Amino acid sequence: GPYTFVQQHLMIGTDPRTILKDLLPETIPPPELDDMTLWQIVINILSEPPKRKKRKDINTIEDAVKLLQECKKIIVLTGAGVSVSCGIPDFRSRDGIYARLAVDFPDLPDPQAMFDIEYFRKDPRPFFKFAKEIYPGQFQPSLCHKFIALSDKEGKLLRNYTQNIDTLEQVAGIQRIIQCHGSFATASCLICKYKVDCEAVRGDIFNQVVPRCPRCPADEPLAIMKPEIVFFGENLPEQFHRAMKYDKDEVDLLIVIGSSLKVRPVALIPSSIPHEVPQILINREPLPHLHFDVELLGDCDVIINELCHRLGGEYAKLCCNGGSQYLFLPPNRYIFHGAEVYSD
Amino acid sequence: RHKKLLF
Ligand SMILES: NC(=O)c1ccc[n+]([C@@H]2C[C@H](COP(=O)(O)OP(=O)(O)OC[C@H]3O[C@@H](n4cnc5c(N)ncnc54)[C@H](O)[C@@H]3O)[C@@H](O)[C@H]2O)c1
Ligand SMILES: C[C@H]1CN(C)c2ccc(-c3cccc(C(F)(F)F)c3)nc2N1C(=O)Nc1cccc(-c2cnco2)c1
Ligand SMILES: [Zn+2]
Repeated sequence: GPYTFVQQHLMIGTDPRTILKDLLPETIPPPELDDMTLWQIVINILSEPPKRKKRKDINTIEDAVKLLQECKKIIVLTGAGVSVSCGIPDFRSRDGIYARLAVDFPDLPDPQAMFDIEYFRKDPRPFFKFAKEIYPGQFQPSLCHKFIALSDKEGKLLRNYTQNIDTLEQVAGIQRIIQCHGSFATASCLICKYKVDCEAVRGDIFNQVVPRCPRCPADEPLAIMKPEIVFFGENLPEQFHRAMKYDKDEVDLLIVIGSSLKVRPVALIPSSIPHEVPQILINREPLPHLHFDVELLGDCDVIINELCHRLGGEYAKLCCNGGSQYLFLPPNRYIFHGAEVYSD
Repeated sequence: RHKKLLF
């Protein structure tokens, strides 16, 4: 380890600048820096994991349509952005569900607390208020969903990893799907593990009644029916790990659509595949913590619409109907309608 | 293990 390396040098009295002189061969560190600070610099450099770097030979949207044409075995990684046009609000964007939950739930600190098992046991109401709004059986899938669906029908889709729990890909026709965070397909008692299908609890959910276990004693408060939604701290489904094992050496193109990639281990997928594999981002905001080759920024629907028209054939039969307005920032970044980075 | 974590 790098850490051990520095420890041993500390036992000897080594000057960190001696190690940094050839670890940073062209850079001398500012005079007013602590010795230990310098040693920490050494640790970070030595223990920096090999990262994928942006491919210099892939930049343009024309390059993107080229990849879409010639690639079989595509991985598409979707997030909440892909469903906001369907009528399902974001976490990241302006006026999410949290703005309305914080109104009469003062104890709810963040959107992520809805998927916190401890908070859930304390008060499951905010979760089930969310569940009613997002519950399957009420929304039509977007152009993106249809796009991914067509890719699968054409045999080009290796897999669609989704973080979404709206289960809209079932409607769209995306069969090669992995629901990385589970769904509302079943619900189970926290206490006795009594399992039940999605329908059994739906009634209670739309009546704003917390679905309770009918087998456990009625006085037992934690006897709640929780849908198989993966909560934080919990394990991702077996399918996820099994699929990534096969897919990591099969993929020849990665597309990320409508996600901020802030949740692991799904956010590690761009880091888990071969460095030469091209990576395209389709998203309202850029993601500086990753190195995408082509950055298409805006509403994923209007971008996908543009991509489909350029692809012709079956793809052009999907979209709403010339090109689409964008600001191009060389070498690889495009700003379409709807692009925004929200803050206040 | 890779557990669902906010990073
Ligand atoms: N429908 C859903 O399944 C759903 C809905 C709301 C929240 N969530 C949770 C969100 C979280 C997963 O993180 P993530 O999926 O990245 O959600 P997020 O809220 O962290 O990120 C959404 C990303 O998509 C971007 N975006 C929003 N609208 C568009 C658009 N129209 N076109 C292109 N990009 C857009 C947005 O800028 C952001 O970068 C999980 O905890 C989910 O359970 C899921
Ligand atoms: C200790 C951390 C946070 N602290 C302790 C720092 C405080 C100051 C600096 C720093 C400031 C100005 C100049 C330099 C310079 F490295 F000398 F150029 C370093 N760097 C770091 N740190 C760094 O990690 N700096 C650093 C500097 C250069 C390269 C790397 C690095 C980390 N992984 C690959 O390269 C990391
Ligand atoms: Zn029970």
